[PDB]
Amino acid sequence: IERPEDFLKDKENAIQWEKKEAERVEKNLDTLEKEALELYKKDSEQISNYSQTRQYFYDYQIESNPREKEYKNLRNAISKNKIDKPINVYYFESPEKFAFNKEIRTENQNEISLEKFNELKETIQDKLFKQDGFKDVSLYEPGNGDEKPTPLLIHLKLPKNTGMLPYINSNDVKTLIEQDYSIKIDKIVRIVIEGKQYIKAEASIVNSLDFKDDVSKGDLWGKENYSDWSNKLTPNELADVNDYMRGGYTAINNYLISNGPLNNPNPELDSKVNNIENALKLTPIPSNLIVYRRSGPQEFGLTLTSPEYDFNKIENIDAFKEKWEGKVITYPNFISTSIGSVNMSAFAKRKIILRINIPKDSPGAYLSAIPGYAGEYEVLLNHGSKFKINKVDSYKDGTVTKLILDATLIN
Amino acid sequence: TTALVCDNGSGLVKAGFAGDDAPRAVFPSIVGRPRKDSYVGDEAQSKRGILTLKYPIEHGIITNWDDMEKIWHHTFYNELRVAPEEHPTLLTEAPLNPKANREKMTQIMFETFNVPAMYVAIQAVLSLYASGRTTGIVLDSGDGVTHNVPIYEGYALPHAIMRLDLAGRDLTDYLMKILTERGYSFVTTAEREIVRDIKEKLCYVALDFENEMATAASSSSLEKSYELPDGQVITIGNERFRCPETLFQPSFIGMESAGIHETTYNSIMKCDIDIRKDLYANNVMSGGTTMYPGIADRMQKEITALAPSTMKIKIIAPPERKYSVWIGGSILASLSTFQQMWITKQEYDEAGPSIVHRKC
Ligand SMILES: Nc1ncnc2c1ncn2[C@@H]1O[C@H](COP(=O)(O)OP(=O)(O)OP(=O)(O)O)[C@@H](O)[C@H]1O
Ligand SMILES: C/C1=C/C(=O)O[C@@H]2C[C@@H](CC[C@H](C)/C=C/C=C/CC1)O[C@@](O)([C@@H]1CSC(=O)N1)C2
Ligand SMILES: [Ca+2]
Repeated sequence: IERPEDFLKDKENAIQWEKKEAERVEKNLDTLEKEALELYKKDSEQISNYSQTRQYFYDYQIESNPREKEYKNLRNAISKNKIDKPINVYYFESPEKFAFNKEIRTENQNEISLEKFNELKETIQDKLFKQDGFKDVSLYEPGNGDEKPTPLLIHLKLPKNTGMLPYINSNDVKTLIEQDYSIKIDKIVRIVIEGKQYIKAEASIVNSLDFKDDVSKGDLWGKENYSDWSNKLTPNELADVNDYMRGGYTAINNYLISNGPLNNPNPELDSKVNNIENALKLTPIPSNLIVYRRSGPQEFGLTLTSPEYDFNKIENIDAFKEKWEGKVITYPNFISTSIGSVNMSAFAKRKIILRINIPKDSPGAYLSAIPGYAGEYEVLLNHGSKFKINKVDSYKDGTVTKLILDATLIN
Repeated sequence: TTALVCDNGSGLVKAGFAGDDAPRAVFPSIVGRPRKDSYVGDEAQSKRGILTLKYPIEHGIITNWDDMEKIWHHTFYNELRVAPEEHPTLLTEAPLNPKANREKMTQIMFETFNVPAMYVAIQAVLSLYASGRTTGIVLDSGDGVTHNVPIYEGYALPHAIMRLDLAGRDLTDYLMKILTERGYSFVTTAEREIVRDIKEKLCYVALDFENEMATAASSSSLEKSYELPDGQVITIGNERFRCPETLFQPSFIGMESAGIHETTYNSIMKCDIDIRKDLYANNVMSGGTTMYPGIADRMQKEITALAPSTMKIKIIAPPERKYSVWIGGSILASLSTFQQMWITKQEYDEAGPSIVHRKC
């Protein structure tokens, strides 16, 4: 009479409990939401693709996208029902999704070799991968006669209070979530179903504040946490940060990028970097936080003019992926970032978006707490930060293919 | 009884008397980085080193307060030959100038220069005002920064202001680079001044860039020639429109921001839909860098291409465009209904630097 946290293989009890839940939750949807759902079932693939990619445009392009009304209303439908205890869910991924850019086995082979398994473990095991968008999940491990489109099965623990919409699609019970978080894969085991080998990955949610296009909500949080930060500095620190902010950034960052501190030491500058840095530890980032930086090519050893930078050609994505996926880039300069994901005039044309996950307690500040600052909803991160590039995604902005880099700050 | 108007630009100071049609002094907004001690403005067109050229305003914002004081000092004593104590003073500021910053200005004006009264106006609002307007969108493009500033009923809409750190100074550097690419060598700071002149003298904005490239390649019709101080005369070809093409394609210069047509559009689009028609009809250009022949026509074409096809689009490029900020200040400082707007020594003594926010 209570559902377990994990229906495991018990398909019959899964359906039975979920059909009941579907009839209950369905009662609580308003008109907008039922409509959104009826819309989703007829167009799930296009609607999900939009929910992955929507924040990356200019606000005015967001506000007027015809797909946007359906996104907001489907979003609201999912979050009407919030689980009272954790539930495990099951779904197939393509291995591309975790930057394993090669088949695990073919669609015809039944065994997954000792090598591939092991290679797969090195690729996916030690990272937080960002998930985003509407996803269909199942409440039981599939068995005989359920679709099994990949060698990769995800077994994910959704925490208490995760939004989950169970619903009848004519004959079946289906389960809809909006992924709004990151995943860690704690283990991978092999498993057999209907004669073939599969990989089951045990995954858990790591949560992060991500305001995406909601720059206002993002600002509230920034000012709520950072408007007393200015008063926490020493006289010296205040002045050296005011200097950075008001225009000193180009000389400090230029000095760092050539590794002046070692190659040609400048003691005024060094002291300035020392103070800014110390200042960035006065209010450590109080919560796990996703930030967005739109990047120049120079940041990835490239120029506006490099033919490797035309991402309209798969080769170049594939080559950028080789160079960077799985790698870690170090930033010698102070890195300025925004809690907003939107496109902005100052960088309209930039083609690489570094989407960064900042662990709670990392050095950083919401510089934009200080009025008049030209940076937009800006968080500044410390010089010498390293970023693990777990995954490279791509999207169309007009005719221009740009890149999203799932990254993690590792100190 | 006669107000001073002083327009503080990234590269040029425009200064003079309210009620006049043109400023009386315009001079370089530079001082000195020493080894008698430091020469200020057009006088540092002398020892520019090893007592070297420093710029106290960068990208429209004051950042070196000490050299700023010296600029102001020079303005009053060396240039305008007046006593600051004797004249209410209107100063201009960049769009989105921080409060902190507006207050430092006030404090210094009152305490260091002992002005009887003062006011700070937004530079773009005054340009609009110079051409009889109170609603409109201004492209202000100077030496160190360019802005798109939508304004409704005398109010700038700070959330829709676009800022590009791309302007005349970068355009001269780029003319230097490309002229060097042709086999000349323009690299020193002295040479930087000659290319400024070449830029102001011979550059223009092609109505159709790719077409102008084709004309220049296949015939000779577009070449002009120029005499250097040493009497050498050089030829200049497609550099003539390539240079200010950077304003539309910042990528010419490695920059990845939107161009001035796109920031214009963006700016308009961040404004609420009932006022947009008003903005499209009332696109005002101002600043030395909007002086290129062809630019108004080119802007007309680009904005037409982005806007809905039922939109009335008017570009206003006054011939006085390069002093229109100053002029707007002259008109304001004489406007009679403007006189209650001044901040007196008395009100400053009472309310402090903060009074400078009145609501206009
Ligand atoms: N005819 C012209 N053609 C092109 N550029 C010009 C012309 N006349 C002046 N300029 C450029 O205008 C710039 C100065 O204009 P302006 O005084 O409007 O700028 P500013 O107020 O000093 O600086 P800013 O507005 O960036 O703070 C210089 O780069 C100058 O080369
Ligand atoms: C009539 C006039 C115009 C002018 O030069 O505007 C300004 C003034 C100038 C100050 C420094 C140099 C030495 C010039 C001193 C005297 C200049 C003559 C003043 O800095 C600019 O040259 C910069 C550099 S090159 C450019 O494109 N912007 C723009
Ligand atoms: Ca100016």
